[PDB]
Amino acid sequence: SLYSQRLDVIVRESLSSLQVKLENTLALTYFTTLEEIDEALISQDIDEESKSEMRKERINIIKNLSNDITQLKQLFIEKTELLDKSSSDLHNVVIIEG
Amino acid sequence: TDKVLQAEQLRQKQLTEDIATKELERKEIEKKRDKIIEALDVIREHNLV
Amino acid sequence: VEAEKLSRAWHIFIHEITALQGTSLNEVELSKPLIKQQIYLESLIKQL
Amino acid sequence: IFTKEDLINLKLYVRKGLSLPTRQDEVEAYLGYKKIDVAGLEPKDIKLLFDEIHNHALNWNDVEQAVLQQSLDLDIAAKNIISTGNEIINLINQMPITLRVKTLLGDITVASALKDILDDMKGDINRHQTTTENVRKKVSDYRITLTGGELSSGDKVNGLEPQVKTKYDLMEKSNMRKSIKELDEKIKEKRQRIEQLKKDYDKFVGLSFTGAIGGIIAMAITGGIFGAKAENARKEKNALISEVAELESKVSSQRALQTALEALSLSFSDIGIRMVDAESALNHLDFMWLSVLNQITESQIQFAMINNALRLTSFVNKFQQVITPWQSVGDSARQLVDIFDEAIKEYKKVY
Amino acid sequence: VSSQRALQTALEALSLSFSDIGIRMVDAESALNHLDFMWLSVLNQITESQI
Repeated sequence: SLYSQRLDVIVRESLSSLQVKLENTLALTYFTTLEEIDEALISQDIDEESKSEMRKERINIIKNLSNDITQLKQLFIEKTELLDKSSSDLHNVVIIEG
Repeated sequence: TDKVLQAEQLRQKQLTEDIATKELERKEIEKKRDKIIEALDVIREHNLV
Repeated sequence: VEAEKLSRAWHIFIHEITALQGTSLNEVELSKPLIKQQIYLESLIKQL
Repeated sequence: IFTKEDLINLKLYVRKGLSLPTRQDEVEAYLGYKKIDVAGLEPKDIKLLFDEIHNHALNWNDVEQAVLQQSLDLDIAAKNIISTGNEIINLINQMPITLRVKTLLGDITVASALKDILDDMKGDINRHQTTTENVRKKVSDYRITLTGGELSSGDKVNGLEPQVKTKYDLMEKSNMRKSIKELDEKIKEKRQRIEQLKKDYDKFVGLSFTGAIGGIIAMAITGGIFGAKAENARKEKNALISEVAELESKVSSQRALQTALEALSLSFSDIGIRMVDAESALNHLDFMWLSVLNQITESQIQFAMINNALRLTSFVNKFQQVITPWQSVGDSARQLVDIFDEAIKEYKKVY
Repeated sequence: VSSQRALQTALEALSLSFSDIGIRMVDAESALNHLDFMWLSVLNQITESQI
């Protein structure tokens, strides 16, 4: 019962982090910034100051996207292994026989 | 509400069964007095004369 | 069984992120599993 | 999402909990008795139960007053953040490509002092996080106080609703209406035996008096033995009469006392239904509060990203990271203010 | 032995207690199974190094 209510807390916190990432990864418009840098590279420019820093800010937004993927990986694998800990509390603490 | 439903249905079912049982009991008591009324009638053979 | 249904979908999710790391090639391929998990979660919000 | 009829059921639970006996005589009049002879269902135990639930309502009136306080707090948070954030951080929608190819905005990071105002509002937002987490703590701990588990304060409470459910299971099964049946059967069996003893005793005194009135030694032996035995068996028999009459006065009276317990279990089943209603209420409510704290953290992670290296499209993206969660914050907040407002008229219409 | 009805009942509760103790001994048996297999794996990898 302790690990079950604890697991329900895990479920609610999982939904919380899921709403976090569905508003940050999915809902936020980093994709439009990527399109904006794509348009600015389509815009003709002195590539000394522009295209170098355009590429650096490409690296920055790709870094932000990788941070989003990192949040996905870290928190979801973490809570999934926490679910597995509760599963070994559940599926691997059983009484049947005597 | 459905648990209350079923609990009170079983409750009043037991109540109805018990009421019918008590009715059977009092009918049996009414059967018991037959011996008494017949005994005091067959004793009743003398009156004032 | 319920927890296996749950965490199995997270191994489905780790196989989704196994199919990640498309570095800088295109842009319009991204949020299709994201909206799939979005609508499945919104169903799961209603499944709560 | 969250509804106001949740709060309607909450106020139904408020009126239920404020309608509870607290003192021992109050419970005993509310029980209709003082003695049950049933472990786990003793009048002192039910009084302690009512102390738990009535003080739980005497918690929740104040805690729901704090919910109204944080209702005001989220209202003014919505107003101030929507105003200051949308105004100042939509004034800087202006960035043409001419500056956006050459300026490298992290260099000049007038508006720098205006960004300091935004960082002051950021710290105020962190304070709003603190207050909102405190109130979510209050709500969730109140839920665990109803439902069960470890409090965030660090107390593995059992939750009052399963305790009430357990005592309802007592008043369903350990109420022992079957034992009321079997004890009435005990009454009628003992009563049948002792009324057989009554008829036997009338025949006893008849035959003892015939054995008396015969002769001298007949009087002697029969009035010695059964002259005493008539009085002795009669007094013992009438003591048995009194005992079965007290069992009638106890457990054939606990027929009606059992019926009062059944009505009390009906009332408890009602209270538990409304606790389930409040449980769903706190479910939708606490999930809303979690969503609020979620979007706060969504803002704050990207607020930690803010530095003096805010370049052209880097600051365009950071600008977007700022403005993105607070739209949903304001949406949920205005809907929540509507939930707050529409329940207000419900009291005078109904209560 | 009509007193050993109740004494027999006490023996039955004692056998219940013994059945509980034996269940927890089976639990400790699986515990020592996984445990000693770990210890064997430890000594295994030590010998793997030492050869």
